[PDB]
Amino acid sequence: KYTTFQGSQNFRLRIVLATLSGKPIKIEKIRSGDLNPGLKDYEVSFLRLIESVTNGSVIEISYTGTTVIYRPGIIVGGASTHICPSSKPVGYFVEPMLYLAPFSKKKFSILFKGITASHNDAGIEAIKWGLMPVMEKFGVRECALHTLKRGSPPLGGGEVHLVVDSLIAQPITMHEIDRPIISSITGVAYSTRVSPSLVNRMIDGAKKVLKNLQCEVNITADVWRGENSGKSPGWGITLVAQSKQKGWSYFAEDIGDAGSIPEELGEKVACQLLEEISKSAAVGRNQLPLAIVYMVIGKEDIGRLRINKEQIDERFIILLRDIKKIFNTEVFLKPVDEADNEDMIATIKGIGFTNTSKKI
Amino acid sequence: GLLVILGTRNGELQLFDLASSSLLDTIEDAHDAAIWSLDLTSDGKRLVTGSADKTVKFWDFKVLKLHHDTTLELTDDILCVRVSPDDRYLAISLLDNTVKVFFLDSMKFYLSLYGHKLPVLSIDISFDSKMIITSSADKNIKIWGLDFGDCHKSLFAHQDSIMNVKFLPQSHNFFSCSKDAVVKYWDGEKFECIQKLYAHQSEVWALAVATDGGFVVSSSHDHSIRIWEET
Amino acid sequence: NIGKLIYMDNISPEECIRRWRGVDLEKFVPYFDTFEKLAKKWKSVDAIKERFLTWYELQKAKISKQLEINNIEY
RNA sequence: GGAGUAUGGUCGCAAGGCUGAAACUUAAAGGAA
Repeated sequence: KYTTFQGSQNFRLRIVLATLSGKPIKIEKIRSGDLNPGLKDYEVSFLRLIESVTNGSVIEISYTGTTVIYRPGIIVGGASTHICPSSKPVGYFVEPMLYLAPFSKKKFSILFKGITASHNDAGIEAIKWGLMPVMEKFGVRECALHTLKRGSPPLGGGEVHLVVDSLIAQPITMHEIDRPIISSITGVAYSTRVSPSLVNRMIDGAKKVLKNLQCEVNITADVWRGENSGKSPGWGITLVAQSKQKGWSYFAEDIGDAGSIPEELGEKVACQLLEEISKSAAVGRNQLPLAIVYMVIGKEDIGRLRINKEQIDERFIILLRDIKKIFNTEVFLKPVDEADNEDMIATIKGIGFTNTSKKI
Repeated sequence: GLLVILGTRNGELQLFDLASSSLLDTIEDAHDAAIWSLDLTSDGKRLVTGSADKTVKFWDFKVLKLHHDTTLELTDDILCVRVSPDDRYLAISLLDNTVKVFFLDSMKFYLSLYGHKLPVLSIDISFDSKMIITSSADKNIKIWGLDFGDCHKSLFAHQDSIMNVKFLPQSHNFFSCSKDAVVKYWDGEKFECIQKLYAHQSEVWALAVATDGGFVVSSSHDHSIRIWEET
Repeated sequence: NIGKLIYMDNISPEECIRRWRGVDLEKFVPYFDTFEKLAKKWKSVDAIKERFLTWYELQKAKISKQLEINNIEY
């Protein structure tokens, strides 16, 4: 109740950074200018998720629903099943827990049930290939994310299974001052309850764009059928460029629309891949808040990360103004010496962070 | 203007006008082989014709004469082509077990269908473009959902082979006509045989539905036109 | 500098980039442009073509090299 | 050193539900009975 944040912006981020710090926060004036003011249903549902993994946390909601009090407890975890509400997909809930994964008292074996994709939030292949390889660079080795049943809007009925077994004391101090050289472009193109000829026609949109590029273009066609293909039909593609040298991955994704052209969507995401790569340096714009945090909660040491100014938006600063209000860590930014590009090195002294909860 | 448009096994598209004598204008050599389909848009300025020449040609109702905008080069023996009453979707049956639904404005090949084992003899879609019905000679009706290109339910009926199916413009309730001399009435939501007609006893070749009233017009092989008024 | 323009709180992040050139985090996919604007931009890949193609003292060197990389940084 | 047995380890192999089976219970036909 001592750190106060205004507004519902980056709400699941602010619960994370209070939980790792152990500094109590109070987020007031959440959506106060609405005809239905206060929290949404899923933001309440997400607060049930933090309670299930942390014993001792106290969560208080005022009766106008706009003021949320959270004194964090320690990360216990264990194995449980969270029900995801049908407003937001399961990827709205997998993404905060990877910040909490390597530090729990026990193994995270968390079962998610609900819709498994949307326009905004991360698909399953966005996490299995975009976020988990960022995890391994910081020293989270035995980390995984299994798919049991795949869902799709509007009914979903899909299931993923987050399993994290590496329980490390801190993320290691990363030094990446080199733009990684892309070796191959991989990808996953999935579809549920619909014609299997879409997926090859999705890839034909993707291989049409990339024929001027000389790197390997391989998209694993993942055609789902049967009971483990979820209730409602739909499809999507996720494309991943990779670097053979250090394992850095860049990605972009989208799903199918109510009446979309599968030739266009296979062409669109490959454009959104190369647009993301053109703004990138050693991360993506959607992988950067996972790595900014891991330099902060890494041990008491200077890390380095070569990032680009195109990544630096209004959204990136609000990330660095949520850290300074919690961890009080200035992120020093120095220019690189390469005169062809405007890369900057993000250097962070990590706050000295441990595992409170792990037994010895 | 009470204007009438017809198609032949000759590759030609001749029209009939009721206030005048029989012929005003004839297209000749529209195709080489037999045409099999003819669909009307909401306006009427363009018709779509499907032929055994592996070609689909649009025909421009110039004011009153006909010319073509584009031709469609295909690979199969085209049987029925239908345009959406929402003027968005243009479905095409082929010789293969395939239905290709095209976008109206730029012909982008929106959709393809599989798994039917016999060629499609008539295609319907709804007033609001939600359900596709592609009845074929493989003794069944496969009701395709138009949103995502999947089916909702397949339906074995009409012992011999199913020639013509048309809809009701009010709701998802449709008819079925076939060579085994039975006309049936169905739900697009319950998917059940509501009312089953036996009356005219030879092969049912044709079917048409009143656009507001609901009387049912069927044809036989043995020369009977039956009109089914709805009580 | 960008950093002393960041860590002030009187500046809006809209103004921060306008000071640097001269959005909610809840959605995961960052803001792109339209596929109309991107497909015409990404006809050629020639802009992005630059990016393609004892145990003890060893482990003690993991500390010693980690020391003076603080020092040249500070 | 060979023979033999056991083997909660590591790696590979495999299963069942008539096929036809498209997501839908779906034809012609075949298989078994």
